[PDB]
Amino acid sequence: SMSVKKPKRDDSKDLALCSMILTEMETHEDAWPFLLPVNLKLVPGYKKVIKKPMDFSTIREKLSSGQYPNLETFALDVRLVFDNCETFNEDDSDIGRAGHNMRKYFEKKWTDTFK
Repeated sequence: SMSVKKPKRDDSKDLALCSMILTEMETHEDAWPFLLPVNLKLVPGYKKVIKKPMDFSTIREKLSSGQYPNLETFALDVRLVFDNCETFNEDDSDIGRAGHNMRKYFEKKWTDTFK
């Protein structure tokens, strides 16, 4: 509360470490469905169904331009990518499996780096 603060957690490396995680996600062999924004002109249903589209290139640009106020808003956009994938894609499809694999991959890097 006013003039009463928990000890300061060192966040000075957070930007660098989120950038490293994001590099690892970008270079994973199963990243291909997620590298660029889904083409809203060419994929029926996507625009109407997926209210907040998100992809790794968009996260990379946000990260590079100071549009993440903290590491939790970064994690929210990464999880949005996988939540959108599960919304639109069957679990037993190449894309559906890719999205589960990538979410698993991310969540391990996230825990190991920050928790």
